[PDB]
Amino acid sequence: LSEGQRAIYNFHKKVRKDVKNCRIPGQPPAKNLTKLKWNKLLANKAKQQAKRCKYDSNDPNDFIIGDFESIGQNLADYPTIEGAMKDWLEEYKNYNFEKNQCNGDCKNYKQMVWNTTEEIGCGYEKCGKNYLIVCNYAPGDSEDRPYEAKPESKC
Ligand SMILES: *[C@@H]1O[C@H](CO)[C@@H](O)[C@H](O)[C@H]1NC(C)=O
Repeated sequence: LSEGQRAIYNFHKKVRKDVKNCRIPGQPPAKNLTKLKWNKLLANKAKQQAKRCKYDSNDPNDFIIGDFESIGQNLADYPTIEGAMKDWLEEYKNYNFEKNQCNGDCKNYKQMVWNTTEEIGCGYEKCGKNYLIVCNYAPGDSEDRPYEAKPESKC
C-alpha cells in the first residue's frame, strides 16, 4: 500500500473499532462488524476512476468489479486525505440510528460502519489543488441501519 492508501485503511479500521466501543459520540455501540480486508481489485478500480478526476461520473461501469455482487462507494473532493476521512466520519452528526434517519448526508459515515462490509480498496489522484478520493467497499451498504446495537455497558 501507498502512503495515502495505508492511512485511509487505518482510519477505517479505527472508526469501526471506535463505534464498537462507544467512541463515536451520540451513536449506539455496535455489537459486531466484520474485519475489513484490503482488496487489490477494489483499489485498482477505485484508482482508474479517481484518475479521471471527475467527482460525479457514476457511470455504473465503476460499480462492476470482478465477481463482487454489490459494491458501495464513498467519494471525496478534498485538499488532504485526512480531511476527506474526517469529513466522511463526522456525518455521524447527521445520523439517527433509532429512526434510521438522516439530516443532510449520512451515506459516507454509514458505509464506513457497515457491518457486513468485508473488503475495501481505495484509490486517489491529485487533480489540481485537490484529490479525488474513491473508496470501494464489498458488499456495499443499503438503506438500513449499519449494524446491530449492543448495550453501552459492554463498553
Ligand atoms: C449486521 O446487521 C444486521 C442488522 O442490521 C444483522 O441482522 C446481521 O446479523 C449483522 N451481520 C453481521 C455479520 O454482523
